[PDB]
Amino acid sequence: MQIFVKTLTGKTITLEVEPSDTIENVKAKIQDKEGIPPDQQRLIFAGKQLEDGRTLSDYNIQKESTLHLVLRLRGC
Amino acid sequence: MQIFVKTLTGKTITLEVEPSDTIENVKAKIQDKEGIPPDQQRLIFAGKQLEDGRTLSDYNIQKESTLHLVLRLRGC
Amino acid sequence: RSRKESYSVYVYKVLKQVHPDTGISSKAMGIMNSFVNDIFERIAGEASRLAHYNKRSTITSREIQTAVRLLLPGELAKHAVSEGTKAVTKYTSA
Amino acid sequence: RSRKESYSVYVYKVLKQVHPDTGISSKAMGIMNSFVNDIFERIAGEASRLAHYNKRSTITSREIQTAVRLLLPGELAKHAVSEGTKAVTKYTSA
Amino acid sequence: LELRLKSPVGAEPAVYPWPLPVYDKHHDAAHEIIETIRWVCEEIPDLKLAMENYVLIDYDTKSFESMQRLCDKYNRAIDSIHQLWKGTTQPMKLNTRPSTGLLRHILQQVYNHSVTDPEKLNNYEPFSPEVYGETSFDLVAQMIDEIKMTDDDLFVDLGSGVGQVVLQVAAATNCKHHYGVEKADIPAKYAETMDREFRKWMKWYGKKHAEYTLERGDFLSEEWRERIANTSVIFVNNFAFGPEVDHQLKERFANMKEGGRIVSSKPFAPLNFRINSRNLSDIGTIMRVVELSPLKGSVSWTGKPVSYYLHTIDRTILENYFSSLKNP
Amino acid sequence: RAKAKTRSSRAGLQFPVGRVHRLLRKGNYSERVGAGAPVYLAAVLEYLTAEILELAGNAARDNKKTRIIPRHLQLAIRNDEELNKLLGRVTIAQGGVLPNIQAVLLPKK
Amino acid sequence: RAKAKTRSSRAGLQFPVGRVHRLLRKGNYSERVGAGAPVYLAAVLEYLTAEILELAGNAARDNKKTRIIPRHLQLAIRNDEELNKLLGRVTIAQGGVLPNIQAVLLPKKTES
Amino acid sequence: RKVLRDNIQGITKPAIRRLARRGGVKRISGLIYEETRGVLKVFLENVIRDAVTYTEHAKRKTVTAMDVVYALKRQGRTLYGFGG
Amino acid sequence: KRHRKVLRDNIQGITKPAIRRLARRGGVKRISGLIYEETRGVLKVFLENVIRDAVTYTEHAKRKTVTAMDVVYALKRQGRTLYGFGG
Amino acid sequence: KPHRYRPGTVALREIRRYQKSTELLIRKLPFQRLVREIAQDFKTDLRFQSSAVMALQEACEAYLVGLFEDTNLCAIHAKRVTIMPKDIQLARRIRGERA
Amino acid sequence: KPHRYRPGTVALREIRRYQKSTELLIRKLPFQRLVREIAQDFKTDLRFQSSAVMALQEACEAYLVGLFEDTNLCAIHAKRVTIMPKDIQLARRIRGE
DNA sequence: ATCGGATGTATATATCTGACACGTGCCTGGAGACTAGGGAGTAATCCCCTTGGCGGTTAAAACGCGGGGGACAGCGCGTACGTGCGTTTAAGCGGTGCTAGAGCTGTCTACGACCAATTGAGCGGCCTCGGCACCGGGATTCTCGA
DNA sequence: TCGAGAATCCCGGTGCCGAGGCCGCTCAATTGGTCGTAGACAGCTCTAGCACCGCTTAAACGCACGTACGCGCTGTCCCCCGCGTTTTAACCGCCAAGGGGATTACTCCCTAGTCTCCAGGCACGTGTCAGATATATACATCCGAT
Repeated sequence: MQIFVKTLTGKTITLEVEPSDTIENVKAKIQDKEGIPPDQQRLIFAGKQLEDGRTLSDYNIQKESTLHLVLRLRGC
Repeated sequence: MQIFVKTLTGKTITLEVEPSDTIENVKAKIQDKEGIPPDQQRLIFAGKQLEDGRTLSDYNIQKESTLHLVLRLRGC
Repeated sequence: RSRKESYSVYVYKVLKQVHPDTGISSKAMGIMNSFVNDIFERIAGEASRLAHYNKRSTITSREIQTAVRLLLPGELAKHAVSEGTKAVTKYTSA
Repeated sequence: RSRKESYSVYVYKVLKQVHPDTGISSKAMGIMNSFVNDIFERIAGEASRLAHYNKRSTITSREIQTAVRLLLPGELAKHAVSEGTKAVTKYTSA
Repeated sequence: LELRLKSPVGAEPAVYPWPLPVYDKHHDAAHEIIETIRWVCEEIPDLKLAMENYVLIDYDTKSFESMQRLCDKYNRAIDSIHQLWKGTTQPMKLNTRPSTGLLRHILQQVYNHSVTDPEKLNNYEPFSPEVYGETSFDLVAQMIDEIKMTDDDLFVDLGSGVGQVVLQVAAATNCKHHYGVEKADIPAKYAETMDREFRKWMKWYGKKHAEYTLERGDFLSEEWRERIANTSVIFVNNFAFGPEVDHQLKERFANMKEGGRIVSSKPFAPLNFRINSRNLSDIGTIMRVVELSPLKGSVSWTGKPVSYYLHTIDRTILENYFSSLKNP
Repeated sequence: RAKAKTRSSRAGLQFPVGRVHRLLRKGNYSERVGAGAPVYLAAVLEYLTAEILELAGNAARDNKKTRIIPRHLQLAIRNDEELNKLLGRVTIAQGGVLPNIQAVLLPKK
Repeated sequence: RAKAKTRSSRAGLQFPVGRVHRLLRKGNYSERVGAGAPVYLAAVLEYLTAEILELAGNAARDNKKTRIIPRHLQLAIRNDEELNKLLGRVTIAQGGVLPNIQAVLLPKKTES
Repeated sequence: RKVLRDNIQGITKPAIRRLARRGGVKRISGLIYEETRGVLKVFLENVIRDAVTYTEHAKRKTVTAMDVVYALKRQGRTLYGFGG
Repeated sequence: KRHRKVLRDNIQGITKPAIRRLARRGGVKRISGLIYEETRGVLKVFLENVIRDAVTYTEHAKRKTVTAMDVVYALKRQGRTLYGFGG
Repeated sequence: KPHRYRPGTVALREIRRYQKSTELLIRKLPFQRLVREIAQDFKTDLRFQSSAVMALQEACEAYLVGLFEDTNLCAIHAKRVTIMPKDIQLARRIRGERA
Repeated sequence: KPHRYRPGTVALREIRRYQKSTELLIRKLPFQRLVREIAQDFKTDLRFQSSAVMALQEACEAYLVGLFEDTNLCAIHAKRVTIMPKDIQLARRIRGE
């Protein structure tokens, strides 16, 4: 199915997803397709701060829907 | 009754005793009559090293008998 | 993750009780982060070599008072002992 | 009585293994009595502030070797490490 | 043979007993006599014309034969001024204020004739509220010229010693009263003995002193604490009273009111304590610092002058800064 | 198990009395640490860090910056000659020196 | 379990290796102390004290006495730059100084 | 290996001149520009040799930031403001 | 109490030949005239930072004698170690 | 005709101008090269985490300023103004580091 | 006709005479009175076990003698010989007191 | 450069007496043997940090140069400081009483170490934003030429 | 001794990006327990500090000259500051690659904490020798005079 990834500067990228795979896998594909670090990104949709071990369907975001992208400083 | 107190330098002093009193009391009288310290003196009779809490009759030394006097360094 | 801890939150609370308007840049907090952990080295490090000269085994609330009047000079002495003794008198009645 | 102990018996045994004829006045033994208890303060006092910077809890037979090459300068360094390492190699085969 | 110092006004002349009691090599009953004639000739100019006759110059204090001729003309010249004031010449007023150099002429002949051992009044140990150092005369002459005390002020010294700080401050200007206390016996036995002579000696010059009350009153008692609150100018001697004394002394200073002065040795604050919350022990939330004059004749233990610190107590500095954080 | 109470609040202080009490048992400064001790140690750090910052910002107020840069510390610590003798070997990073010209180096008319 | 092999004998040294191992635990230098360490520490006190005593004993045979007076221990520290930095902040009691005059204060022979 | 040699010309002739102005001097004579490099090379022999010896003991192979403060302290020149 | 201890003339102990005897050990040659009123000011300072801790150490054990074992423990934390007295 | 100043007044600007700023005055990258070659004759590979090589630059100005502050007092004491090679060695020795 | 040494070469025997000896230079009893009148300022009564006064004397030499070996160097520095009041005030200052 | 006359300094013999160097019976801290625990070592992975690389820019560095002033070398000049000596004044040895105070020895209540339950202050991590960095005016404020 | 030529603070704009403010947490941290080892302390002992006397002399105190030695100054030259023009590297982003950082279990080998057996270091006393003392020779050194 389809996903929208909204950036906070006003841009979206449309991507090929499976809801059965984890969101860590699609954020790895976000790394391979844009270069955003896995530690640095965080994706939210309607007050729902995602976790990497969970999948897309586990937080009930459907087809042709958008995840909002915001960044945090990585640290160690 | 009578007691003899032999010194190791060859002198004896004859004293008025009770066998019922402790030997700590008669060694206190030895302090008052000669000046020998209570910690420093030790009195032996035929291989019997005396103890202060015991009396004269408890170690079976009779009338007109002699206790041998020898000295040890006091310390602390 | 493993966390790590400093003194930087508490020193900022002190600053409101002197100038309640100003601020401190994050570069300068590292001085005060490295300033308390030098005096606290000296003071408690001085009581430890003081428990031997009386041959005890308990650093109590008195050998801090002896070491304070040694390390700090005479001018800041006569206010420092007051600022602790006033505090402990609150702590006993508690 | 309570006894008290020093180092004065052992330092005299050292003197036979250098000049087997001489002697030391009793006034000068107090220097060597107060000389070993100043170095031994510094050396073991240096390993204790070295166990924290690697955050361990056991002063072993290696942090003495680190502190010796710090306190003593370079000339007496390169003989001191030999004189201990030769000794420990005797102590393992024992 | 007794020596008599007559009074110039005609009230309670001096009766020194015989023989002369010797205390030390610098202040006796004879060394105060050479400074006695010099001060009655300053106030009354006619007496210097009569003292030059039948009086030799080479006299000293170790010779009574050179002393009897000094008191022979002195006993003669006082009867010549009593027959002169009853005629057409007006006498001296009994209400004037002397200079600061004649004020030391009081505390020589009041002090030395009252105590037989001044070094026994030097009984002091540190870390105790009883150390009375070398607070001389000229430390006290400055404390009147800085601020002028009127008749609603007060002057209490919990710890006056002999009270010589009170015998001068109650001799330059006035208050409601003046006071000075000391608890233990011999540091107050030579304080009430001062009260047997300053009530006599100030009237010998003809000058009026301000009112005081030296006694043996308790310095840590409850009732005198609100008298410090009733006192404007505080003089407590915190030279070396101690850290265990200064805060309970600051438990006395708390109940006071505005405009009051604290004359004290130590700086109660480092000269810039503003309204912000750093006061739980000191009293300097309601005062600022004012230095007194540094000393030049009295030496300390180290070799530095002993300066005192006036503090004009102001709760005006309280109320004018609660609302500075709210505007606008 | 009544209502909780922190040990710093009974002191009326700001520095952590609890954290310091964890430090003296982990420095091997002795075998046992008394109960009344780390109250007293936490008081003297309150006073001795109040003397810096009250003397810091006053020197910052004269230079018209509402923050405190490390330039504003070095010009404050070496002012009181009492505080100078305690930190006589510390060189502050980015510190600089005090304004200072010797007497001969002034020009002479 | 025969008899009495002390650790100095099992090493080949002179300073008491058992005594040092007590004087670490009762000084609070750490929590757990090593076992091989005070063998090593007893060598460094040996090699140092063998270095000092040899030096003064050399000078003591030239001042023609045969004891070692604390004046002589002063003369065998300030005259060896291996050691003077190690004890540069020490004031030996009854010490004395080194024979030392500066240059210009020597009497100039202007026309001798 | 890049054989380093003749690197003491980093501390150059104006750089000593600018450092002297902080100390408040007015006229520098011509011979100081040799002598300062003699002093400055001596001072860095001591610090780095203590700094290496700590990070030799920890058996890691990078000189940390704390391995200068923890060697400057024992010389008697502590240095605040580096995570101390 | 009654023993008088106002012995304030006590700076004369470090007297004019004694200081002249002192600086010869350092090896100077000609001593100027104004040093005597300055070196006496030096010595009274350095004693005033040694006793003022030596009392503080011997006050701590609650006894009334600065013992000879406590002068050494005050000179150490200033940087002048002193051997030769069992320290 | 372009007006030269009198000598000794360019400097008295720079004493008024360097004593007010807090910047470090030695070049950064040539100072890194001096540190590595003295580090070269131990351990043969020293990585030098970049905060530390900056941190070591603070301890030269902690030492060269403190030397030039006091060697100036050595020169002014003898009525001269120019510092000299016989002004460092006197000021280094009394400090007690030349043994 | 009386034997008068030229000035300068009398002291140069004393430098040979005092740098060999380890006698305590200052008199014992005048120094022993001085210690009590400094304890007088901030303690009530002290007793001073007598080996401490033999110990405190030792640190009134190694502070004085170590000064005079250093204050001589600055006097040579200005092409002079006699040490001065403004030499101590320099030589104390670089030491950092 | 040659001396004679005057200090002092080492070399010298001879002698005493306080302090070392061996001797000894001795209580206790060494050592041996032992098990029961947890620290440190050995292995192995993952992502920040250093390293070498490369154009461009330009502030900074050498480099010749052309004057003045400061190091400095010489010298007269009057003074403070050393030599030496003739009265003086406590320091130094030693003897004698007093005793407050140091060092133990037990008998001892008050205490902090210790363990394991139930929370809140610290802690990250975002963050909107406003002191603090910048250029072009703008004064005073300066100095070397007469 | 005044009129131009600079560095200079002051005023305003105008950008950015570091602090102050916000939460939702994993956890030290209190609370509430008590067990055992200290330090508190009352006797009590007595060794060492204080004070005081007198006696003896070797160290401290002012004349009395004198000469070296600090100190101004003067004159000479000469080595370093002040600016110019040329000219080499520091510098900033941007570039990409690898070694060694920290963490993560996982054993397993160690060092406390024990018991008993005793030789080591003490505290003893103890007749003797290097070493201080002291009277004498000696050469080593200064210095008036030549």
